[PDB]
Amino acid sequence: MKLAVVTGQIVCTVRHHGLAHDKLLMVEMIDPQGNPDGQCAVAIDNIGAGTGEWVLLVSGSSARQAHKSETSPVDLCVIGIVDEVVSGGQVIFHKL
Amino acid sequence: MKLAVVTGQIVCTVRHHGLAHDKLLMVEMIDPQGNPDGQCAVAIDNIGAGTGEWVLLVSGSSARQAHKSETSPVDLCVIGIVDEVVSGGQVIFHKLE
Amino acid sequence: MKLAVVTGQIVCTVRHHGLAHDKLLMVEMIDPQGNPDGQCAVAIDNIGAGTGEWVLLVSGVDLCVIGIVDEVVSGGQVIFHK
Amino acid sequence: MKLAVVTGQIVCTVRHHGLAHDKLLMVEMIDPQGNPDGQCAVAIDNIGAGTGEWVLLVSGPVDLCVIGIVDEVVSGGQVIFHK
Amino acid sequence: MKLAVVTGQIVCTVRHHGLAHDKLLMVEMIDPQGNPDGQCAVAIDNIGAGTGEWVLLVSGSSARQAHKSETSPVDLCVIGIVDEVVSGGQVIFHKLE
Amino acid sequence: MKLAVVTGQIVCTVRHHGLAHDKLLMVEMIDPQGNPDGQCAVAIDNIGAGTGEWVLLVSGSSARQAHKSETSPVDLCVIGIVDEVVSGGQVIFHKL
Ligand SMILES: [Cl-]
Repeated sequence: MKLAVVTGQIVCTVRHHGLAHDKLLMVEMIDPQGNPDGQCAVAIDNIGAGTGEWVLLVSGSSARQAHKSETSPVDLCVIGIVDEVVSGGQVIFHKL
Repeated sequence: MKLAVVTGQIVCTVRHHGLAHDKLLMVEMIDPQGNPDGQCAVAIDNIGAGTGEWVLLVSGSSARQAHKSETSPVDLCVIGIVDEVVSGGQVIFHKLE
Repeated sequence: MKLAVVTGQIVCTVRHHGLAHDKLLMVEMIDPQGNPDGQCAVAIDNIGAGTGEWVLLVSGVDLCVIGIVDEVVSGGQVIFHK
Repeated sequence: MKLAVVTGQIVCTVRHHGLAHDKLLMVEMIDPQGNPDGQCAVAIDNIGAGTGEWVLLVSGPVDLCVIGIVDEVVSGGQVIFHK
Repeated sequence: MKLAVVTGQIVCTVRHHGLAHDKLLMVEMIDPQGNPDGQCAVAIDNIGAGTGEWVLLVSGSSARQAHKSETSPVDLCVIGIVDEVVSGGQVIFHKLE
Repeated sequence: MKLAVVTGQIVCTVRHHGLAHDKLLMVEMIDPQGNPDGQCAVAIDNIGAGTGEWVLLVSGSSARQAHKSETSPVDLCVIGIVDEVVSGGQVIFHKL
């Protein structure tokens, strides 16, 4: 499980039917401190995260489960939006 | 998933039955700034992507599910053709140039 | 498995229902000598570890707390105690 | 999946009976530009590829398995391999 | 599998139920020449290894199977205590040395 | 799947009961191509390979299957002994 920032959005009209009508968001991995890994990816989204918001990503077979079921053709899925990250009385990230 | 550009194709007349008669695309990955990275591979495709087009790729067991089932001998599968990619408040790719 | 110190907490009220009734921790890994080793990470936590506590982590999403560490002894010497 | 050239054969008469009726190949991976890329490997083969032939390899009974023999490869407009 | 030296131990009174009451050893891996390499870890143990002793370690899903089943939350498990290691026609470790 | 050379033997009297009475061999992975390298490991063996002989190793869940079943507590198993390796028709390794 990893933290990531939603950097944007991808649009595929012709797509695999098992993606339903869920958003495909451009996500860029970060350290929990907030350090871009350069690592880019596209994550399916059914929670409803917007760009700039920090998200919690699950990959692999859990990414399938998290999206819907084992049938899902996904290897990367957003399972949470971050409200804040604290570090002993200090809020290093907060959602606005 | 990952973004790649269909750079070409592979033709295997003699092939594993679980590949069906689906297409075998040469794909090169794409980076945040919208550019072809170093990384390359071959991905199966029944959606019908063509060379030059950008595609969304799934890998590992998910690719097997995507293509057919765990019977499928694939580690990479195309799950969509990309119409446009908007990142950082800027359109970094669009079909219609 | 790996040792780590809980450096903080990640809050997610809006969350996947499968992840429900779990805590999300910010953790920093501990090197062979009992020192925090820079590389920070995110771990799932259903035991209930607070910041400052040491935790045992299994790698298999990925990081999960599988215990809170009362003490650690190395080559004869205690390198950590609650 | 990955492209590779069959560089040779590994012979094992004494073998696990589950592995029976398969061929063991020595393969070298092929980079984006159609050149052998140094990193050699071992692949299982139940199709039947000889040395010199190019093969398609899936990564996933152990790791590398030949899932086809390559008749030709075209990249950015240009044919980089033909049988 | 891998050879390691039990260098110490970890005590977790509050712990996941699927760890049972098994021991939690600090293990450092060993290299071909018979020496403690850099790599270290914590491994579960119901065989009963003691500090100083060399042990055979299994990792990943195999470790879960080794310890109990896929219910076990472990990525490392001891599967034996090493009496001796003979390599290159030379005894490179023995209990009684 | 990887090539390896059996460099020696390990002896564990007190051992996991799911190892039966099978040999535990010191194995050193073979570089590309012809000689060994740093990578060391211990592989379970039920084929019966001796020291110096080149072996075919399977790891992970297949290593479990190859040894006996999913029950097996092994992450590395020898599934073949090499008779020979031929490059471009040039026997680079042959068994004595
Ligand atoms: Cl392997």
